[PDB]
Amino acid sequence: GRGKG
Amino acid sequence: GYDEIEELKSKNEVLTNLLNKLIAFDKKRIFLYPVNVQLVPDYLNVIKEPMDFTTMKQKLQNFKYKSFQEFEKDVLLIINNCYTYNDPSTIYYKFAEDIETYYKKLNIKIQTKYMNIHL
Ligand SMILES: [Cl-]
Ligand SMILES: [Cl-]
Repeated sequence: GRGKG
Repeated sequence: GYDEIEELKSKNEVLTNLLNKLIAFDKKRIFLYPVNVQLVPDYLNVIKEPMDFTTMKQKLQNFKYKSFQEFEKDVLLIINNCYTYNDPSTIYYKFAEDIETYYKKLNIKIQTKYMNIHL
């Protein structure tokens, strides 16, 4: 995944 | 018949109390609603079965859970989705670990209280 924060 | 819907209702009450404890433990509401695809556009390209507590409340009101195991599958789906998408350095990954710890502390007694409805 790319990431949230 | 009456006896069967009564059983299903009393079992749902046990599953609901457990989901409410999981929602309460999730103070930041990380898992309450589906992950927002407008904030995380690649989320669903990685997560093939998104799950969240509000979806579980809808399955409950529709009496979709017919065994404790079907409920547990969804709790552990939320947790393992969080481990799959997020890097282990993030607050998300730590919160999943924390709710997995909380869930594992509760499920034995709740699972027994569920089987005891149809004892
Ligand atoms: Cl929290
Ligand atoms: Cl973070």
